[PDB]
This record gives sequence, C-alpha cells and structure tokens, in this order.
Amino acid sequence: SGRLWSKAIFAGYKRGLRNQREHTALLKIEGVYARDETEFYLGKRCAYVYKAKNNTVTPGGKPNKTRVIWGKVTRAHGNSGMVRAKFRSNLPAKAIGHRIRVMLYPSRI
Amino acid sequence: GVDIRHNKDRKVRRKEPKSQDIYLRLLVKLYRFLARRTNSTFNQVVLKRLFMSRTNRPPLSLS
Amino acid sequence: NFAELKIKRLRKKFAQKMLRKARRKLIYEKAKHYHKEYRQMYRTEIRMARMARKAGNFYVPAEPKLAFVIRIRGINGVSPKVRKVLQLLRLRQIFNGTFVKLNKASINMLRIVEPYIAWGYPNLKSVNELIYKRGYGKINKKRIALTDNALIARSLGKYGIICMEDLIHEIYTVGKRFKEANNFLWPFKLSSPRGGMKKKTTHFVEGGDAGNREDQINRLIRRMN
Amino acid sequence: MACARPLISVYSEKGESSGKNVTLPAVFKAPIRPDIVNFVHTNLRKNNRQPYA
Amino acid sequence: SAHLQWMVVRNCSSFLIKRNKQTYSTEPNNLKARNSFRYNGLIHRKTVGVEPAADGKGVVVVIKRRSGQRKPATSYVRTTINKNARATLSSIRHMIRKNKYRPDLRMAAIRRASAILRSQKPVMV
Amino acid sequence: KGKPHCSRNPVLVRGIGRYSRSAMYSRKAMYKRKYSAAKVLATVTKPVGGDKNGGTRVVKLRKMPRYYPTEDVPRKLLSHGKKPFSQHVRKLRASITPGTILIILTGRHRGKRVVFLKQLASGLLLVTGPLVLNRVPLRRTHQKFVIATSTKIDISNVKIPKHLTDAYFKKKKLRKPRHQEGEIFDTEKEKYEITEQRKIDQKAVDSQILPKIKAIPQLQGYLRSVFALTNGIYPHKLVF
Amino acid sequence: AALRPLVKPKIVKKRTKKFIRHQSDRYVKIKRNWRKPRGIDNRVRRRFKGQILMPNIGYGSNKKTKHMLPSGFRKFLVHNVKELEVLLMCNKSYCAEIAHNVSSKNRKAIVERAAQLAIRVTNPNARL
RNA sequence: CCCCGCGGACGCUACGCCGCGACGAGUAGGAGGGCCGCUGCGGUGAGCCUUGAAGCCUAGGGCGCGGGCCCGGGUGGAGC
RNA sequence: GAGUGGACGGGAGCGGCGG
RNA sequence: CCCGUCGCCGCGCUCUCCCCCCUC
Ligand SMILES: [Mg+2]
Ligand SMILES: [Mg+2]
Ligand SMILES: [Mg+2]
Ligand SMILES: [Mg+2]
Ligand SMILES: [Mg+2]
Ligand SMILES: [Mg+2]
Ligand SMILES: [Mg+2]
Ligand SMILES: [Mg+2]
Ligand SMILES: [Mg+2]
Repeated sequence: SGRLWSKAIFAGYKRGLRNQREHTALLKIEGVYARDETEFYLGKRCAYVYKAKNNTVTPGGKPNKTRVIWGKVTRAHGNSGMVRAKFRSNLPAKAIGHRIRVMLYPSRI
Repeated sequence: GVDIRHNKDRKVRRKEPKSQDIYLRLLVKLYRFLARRTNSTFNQVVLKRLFMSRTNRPPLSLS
Repeated sequence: NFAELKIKRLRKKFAQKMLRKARRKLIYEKAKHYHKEYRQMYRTEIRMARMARKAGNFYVPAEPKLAFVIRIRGINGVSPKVRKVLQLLRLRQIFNGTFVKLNKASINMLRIVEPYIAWGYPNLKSVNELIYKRGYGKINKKRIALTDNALIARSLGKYGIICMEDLIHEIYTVGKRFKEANNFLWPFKLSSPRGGMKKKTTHFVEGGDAGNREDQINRLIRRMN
Repeated sequence: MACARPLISVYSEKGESSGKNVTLPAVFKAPIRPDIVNFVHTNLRKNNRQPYA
Repeated sequence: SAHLQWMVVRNCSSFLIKRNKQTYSTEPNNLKARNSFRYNGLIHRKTVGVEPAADGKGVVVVIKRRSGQRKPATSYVRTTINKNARATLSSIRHMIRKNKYRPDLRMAAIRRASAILRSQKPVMV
Repeated sequence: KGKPHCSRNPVLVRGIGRYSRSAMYSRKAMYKRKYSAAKVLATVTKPVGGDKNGGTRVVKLRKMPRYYPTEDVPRKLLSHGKKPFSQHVRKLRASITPGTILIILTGRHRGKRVVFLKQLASGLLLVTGPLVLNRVPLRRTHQKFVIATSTKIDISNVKIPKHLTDAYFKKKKLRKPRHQEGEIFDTEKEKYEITEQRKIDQKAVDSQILPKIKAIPQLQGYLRSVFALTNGIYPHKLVF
Repeated sequence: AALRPLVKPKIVKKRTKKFIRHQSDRYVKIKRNWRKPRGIDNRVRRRFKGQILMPNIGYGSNKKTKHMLPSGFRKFLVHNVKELEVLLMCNKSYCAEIAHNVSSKNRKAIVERAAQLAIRVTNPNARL
C-alpha cells in the first residue's frame, strides 16, 4: 500500500585510495545530505533486494526469484550524509549504484 | 612496534636429561616432585644436576 | 574430635573475617583522609595567591614535582642516545605513558628525548583515571591488572601502600616511595588520541605536540585513555 | 624386590609342576635398559652385512 | 615395578596404536583402551577389566589376584554378571569401592559396563 | 517472626542509598537488636505382603542410574547475572502511552495505524486499531517495530479485561502427537479459527474505544488509512 | 538419525581456500603443493600486496576444534573389527572409518559391529 | 564413632595435563620440531587383499598453518 | 582430605546446653 | 546426592515495638 522504506544507493565499500575493506559498505540515503541528519537511520535495518534465476523460499509466501542480503546501518560516514552498513555477507560489487532499502524497522521514535 | 631485542629471550639450559636412561628418568620424576613440593633448595640443585651432561658431572675420587 | 575441629575452623574463619573488616575500615578512612588532604592542597594554592594579590605582590607556586610523559613518535630511525633515554623512561612503544618524578636529573633526560615525547603536569583527575582505567602492576615480572587491593598490598604493603588510594596518593604527591610505587606500575598503554594531533614532528609551542605543555597534558590524557 | 629372589618351579614334559625348584638367577634382577639394548642391537646387526658397491 | 615397566612400553608396545593424532592401547584389561599409566592393564599389581560375556549376555569382570604376578595362567579371576543393568553396575561398584581394589577405575569400569550392556540389547531400526 | 518492613533506605541512584552505614544503623535500631550465640526421607518403609516374605521393604526413592554414557560434559561456571526472560525488566519508550496512535511496520498489518492500550507482562504492546476501522483485532506487537505518533486519544476510564494477557494471546498449535512418519498429510486443522471469546473481547473493547475516536474530527478516517512514504518525503524530516 | 557428538561447538576456520604454490597457475610442471619461495627478488616471499599469500602459524585452527569434521566428530582409520573396539569408550567424540583397501565382505561386519557399539562410521555404505 | 541414602563427573600418553604474562619483519647463515614424504632391513599389527593389491583418473566428501594425508566413484588385475 | 603448628597429662578457672 | 543461584564487594528484611498511607 506504500513504499515504507527509504531509498538508498550502494555507493561503494569503505576504502582508502588503494585498499578496500569489503566487509562494510557506504550508502547514500536520499534526502540525507548532512552528517547531523544521519542520526535517525543509525541501527536501521537495510536490505539489498535482487532477483535471480532459481526460485527460493519466501517467508510467508510462494517461492519466487527474489533474494535479499540483510544488513544494518552502523554509523555515519563523512560530513555529507553517507552512512556505513554491515551486511551478513559482503555486498556484491555489481550492486554499486543500485538500490538499498532502509527499512525503518528498529525504530526509536 | 616495541623497541626490544629478542636474541636473549630463550634461556639456554637443560630442562630435562638428554639421556634416555629410564632409571635416571624415574629418579628425575622423583626429584622433580621433591623440588616442586618442598621448599628445600637442595632438591633444586640435585634436580638440575640430574639433567646435566656427563662432562658437567665429573667423577669424584675417594680421596 | 569432629566437633572440636569444627569449632577451630569456624573460629579461624571468624578471625579472618574480622581482620578483613579491620582492613576495609582502614582503607576506607585513609581514602577519607586523602580527600581532606587533596582539598587542603587545592585551597591553599588559591589562598596563597589571593593574599599575595591583596598585598600587591606575586605568589609563585612551587615548580611541579610530577610529570606525565607520553611517547609520541615510533621506533624507527631513533638515534642511540634518544633510544637509551626512552628505554630508561620505560617508553618502548608509541603512546606509552609513565610518571616521572621531576628534578634536575630527570628534566635533563626529558630534554634529550624532547622531539619524541609530549609531557606535562598531570592533575589529580588525570592520576585517578590513569590508575583506575589503565593501571596494571608488575607482579613477578607479569603485567597484572589492578582488579583487587590484594595485588597492591602484597607487593607494596611493606611501604605502607595497601590500596589504589595509597598508590594514587603516592603518585600525585611524590612521597618517599615514589620510585617503588611508580616502578610497580606497568607503563600505561594509552590509545591513539581521539580527535587527532596537531603535528607530531614539531614542538608544542610552535603548533605541534612535542616537548613540554604545562597543564595541557591533561587535555591530551582525556583524549588518549 | 631387587634383593628378593623367588623360587621358580620346574615343569615336566606333561606341563604340570614336577615339584622341583630352582632359585631365580640373579641375572633376572639386572637393570632393564632398552636404550642400551637398542644401541647394542643396532650396531651388532650391521656386522652380518654383505658389502655392496 | 609398574613405573619401570611403563618406561619400557610407553612408546614401544604391540598394543600401541598411534594414528590420526590419537593413541590407543589394546591390551586385554585396559578400560577406556587408552595408552596411559593409569589405564594400562599389564603393568599393575591389580587391574580391572570388563569384557562382554562369551554368550553375548552380561559382562565378565576380571580382576588380578595379588599373589602370582609372574604366573599369568592363574593371575586373573573372571566372574560373569548376567543380571539387569542397575544391579550389574552395583556389583561392579561394590567390587571396586568396597574392596578398596583400585578405586580410581570405578567410573571407568561402570561406564564400560554400561556400554557393553547397551550394545547387547537389540539395535534400533 | 516479625512482620517485614519496607527498605528504610530510599534509593537516590541505582546501587546507592540515601543514608550511610551509621545513619541506617540508627534507623534500624541495631543498637538494641544485638543477638548473641544460640530432613528429606530418601527411603520409605512399606509392607510387602506375604507369609515369610519379610515384614517390609526399605524402598529407596530415586534409584541409581541404570546406564552411564561413555563420557560427560563438565558443568558450567557461575555467572551471577543472566536472569531468565520472564524476570527481565520491561522498558517502554516515553512516546508510547495508553491511547497513543501507532504505526505498524511489519506483518500483514504493515502500515496500518492502530490504538495502543497497554504493555503486557512480556513487554509486548497490546493494540487494537479498532476492527471496524482497519481490520486489526486485539493483537500483540513489538514496540521496536512501531512508530509512536503524537496524536493520542484519552483512553483513561476504559476497562481492559483482566484475562487479556500474554498467555491469552500466545499462539496455539498442535502437530504430530501420534503421527511420526509423514506419508499421510497432516494438513488438517491448519485454518486458525477465531474464538467466540475473542469476538466478545473485541466488541467489549471497541464499544468504549470507538466513542472516543468519533469524538475528535476525522480521526476514524485517519485510522482507516495506511502510512506510506512519498518520493518527496523523508522519515528523518517527518514529525510523527 | 545419525549418532550425535558429545558437544558440537561452532568450528571457525581462519582460512578456507588452499595455499597454492607461487606460479603454479602458469605451469603444469609446478604442482599446487606449497613450496616456500626463496628467490632473491621473489615478491611473494617479500610479501608484496595483492600477491599469493604464504602459510604461517597464525592461521592455525583453534585447538578445541582442530581435526574436527563438520559433523563434530574426529575420524579414526580402522582396518578390522578389532581396531573398531578401541572406540567403544570414545563413542561421542570419535568416529570410525574403514580403510579403502578393506574388502566389501569384511567391511559389512565392521559396519554391523559399529552399529551395535553406537560408533559412527563416516563411510558406512561404501562397497555395496 | 557420618550413615533413613553405602554413594559422589573428568583427570595424570608426568615425553602428560593445566594456568598466567609478554612477545611474533627477515636475505646470507645457524638451530629445533615434523602423527611431512621415498626406498630397503630388524620387530610388531592373530594387519589388508582376487567379495579385488599397487598404480592411474576424478565438477566426489573432508582434515591439516603447511609439508601432505584419509575416505567415495571409476579403471586395473597381484601384491601392499 | 581439612593443613597459615598440633598433640597429652595432671594445675585452676571461666562462656553456653543437661537441678 | 533434582541442583555448587558460589567467593570478594555493595546493600534490604526478620529473630524489638509502635504508629501512618493505599489496598484484601
Ligand atoms: Mg627477530
Ligand atoms: Mg622516520
Ligand atoms: Mg571520529
Ligand atoms: Mg625526521
Ligand atoms: Mg584448509
Ligand atoms: Mg601447475
Ligand atoms: Mg634484493
Ligand atoms: Mg608485533
Ligand atoms: Mg620470524
């Protein structure tokens, strides 16, 4: 009946210039462009939802081609509204520039 | 990094007899217990001499 | 004989308990006494300056007798003399800290290692938080956390130091057994300074970090542990 | 044990004890030194070897 | 002596199995079948062994008599306990504890007897 | 046995009382309450019955084990904290008060706006956005998965029935009591059925929640609609 | 179904891949079996970034879960029924498995005896 | 003088087991350990094997930091 | 098993439970 | 012997008697 999640972009991995720590990812939440605004989203569950070829079991539904890698926002990155996120498996590099959903689930408001 | 040297870390000493003599090893077992479970320093000297090599245990004449 | 040894054991356990209560009451009242002593020293410095300014003169406080020294540089490419003095100060690692009793002999050693250290004059709160959070003792050559007063009393009790309060008092006010109490303390393993440094390669009076900052060492301590 | 010397019984060809006794020889109370035995056995087995080249 | 004989067979024995970072000892009177001084069933003046009964029902508790150590034909006394599991464990417990006969092997013998009796009841499909 | 008293030491901060050792000594009158110096039958005798059978038998309760495993696991150390879940303290956000409108974030009622009633003994919230408004019955929900809005209805002087507890709302199911090997399907009973008692409690609560919802204008329409994110609006900027 | 171990702790592997030999990809004459590089200019030995990693002791497994199978047991290679008996008192921590050279007739008796003794066999249906 | 209970986990290959603390770059070079590997001999495994040895092949299952090893499938046909 | 001392063997006493 | 909810540390109540306020 409605979107119920914030739109985020998988910008890349936490990195130096020549080293890459793939275990954590940097996300760009839409409409969040200052560090002081990221406090709302800390600890919120985030999901990388993608499609594949083979059907997989869906909780509370028929099997379909939707898969998900779960995660959560850990802290703020930089001054411009970036956030860091840890997913249960490191995000694939093909998702860079694609959609991550920030779920509002563990709310504190 | 720590500013230390590691060339003297390992102390070089006999911790056990190099001999495989089982009778020497049995009374090493005996005096290893005696040195540990008493406060006598005599047992500690005897135990460390049991480890020692033959050139470090010269014969003692009767005279 | 079963009952007779039962009486003896219960009476022995009671004698241990009463000794423990007596020891607890002693270290409680010693800490209360130290609280009185600390505020007397704090108020005396304020009162001495006040009476001097009232008369129109100046009150010059005693030169500080205690310093806290932090090594700020690493272990690469250190000259032989600086390396030796740092070993004598027990600063063999970067961001290691130690208390130094101040006199002519120690100060001229601090001047040798000045590009490699940031030091200053810790206040009472810095001494408390360094001993309480990062205080470890050198007990039988091992680095043992100061979790119980029995660890202090067993090695330093012959000097009258039997609790963390006695150890803190012996460090803050230098006291007769500073060398023993300080060498009992393992050198402090402080973290990297939260919030960063200004410039580790230059002196504090020229915008850097090396050398003597008088009481600004306390700001550095809050950020490091 | 070492000074103690049992009385070993001699058995007949039928397998039962014949009633005779021989005192245990003192050589059976000698020290048991498997390191000496292994050393002697190691060096003595080289003595029946054939040369090869 | 047990300690002297141990220094001979601790690493050189026909019952010694060293394989897969494990060590086992397979002499007859070794409860737990491990290569150890305590559990070796040959070097001690008094040993306890628990074996399955020949007919496949019950256990055989074998103990070493005190006198004829050098006479292996008569050195071991074997008895067969073919009662229910609880009473079988009680007999072995009383054999070791009440007699003061090698009390450090009491739970080793009880656990082995339970394993033997459990292996004798029919398997589960 | 004297009747137990209250603590006589007010708590100013967790772990620290208002009064000292000597102050509490005098408050307890310990100066005059000075005291100087000064089971379970394992076996039961039962008559056995029978001539020359012996008079009785000393039957031992809790017989010895009849089997031991080949090896056992050593027992744990003692931990001094670590209460069971039934004894945990229950916390509630200050934004959630009885009568607050909530927004469900998970489940089949995702996005529906409901009415909070009370916190239960397990910490789960009891809510009913009235069934006639958004099809949400008396239901449990987790405070971590709801948004507490700032709009509230005064639900004082309403009577929540006493039996509305966690045990009441806990899921009831039963599968494979006598069935072990699955060859005949156990797909019976699967349809959960609403109890007549649940219908009674729904009407009992809704009969006194609805007249207060109708009191404030277009609140029922607000509870009928669902919450959603529009492409221009952002949750961190929203005031709920 | 299968016999459970006494305890089944979570097994943590510091590394799962194999340590392949340097340049074993480029040649067939070089097997993947690890050889320590010793060339004067060898950048793998010098530990340059992005290169083939070298085994060292820091990769060692936890001693509580070392040599432990995914099932939680530790295998012990047996060759006949007599060697199977030694695991009678190690049921819950060690699992037997039958050697490759044991015939099909004799490994039937090993499997039957192991089921009697509640000893787990890793390859029970191996020649049938 | 324990006994309504007759009972009470594991352990200690002492070359074993357990605890605590600090430490960990490395060419030439040295030392130790190797239940790493090859071949043959003395012992030992009442070892394995024509109901299938060696060898070889294998998108098979695993173990070990590693040297390597074990097991499944196939081929093979006499030793390991 | 029970140890930062216990044992006997008589002096004269207390503290508490058995008129 | 259903089971070491145990040590150090910080506290509460009872083996004293009165009251006061909610609540059965
Ligand atoms: Mg080095
Ligand atoms: Mg430099
Ligand atoms: Mg920061
Ligand atoms: Mg420079
Ligand atoms: Mg591996
Ligand atoms: Mg290759
Ligand atoms: Mg070069
Ligand atoms: Mg290092
Ligand atoms: Mg090295």
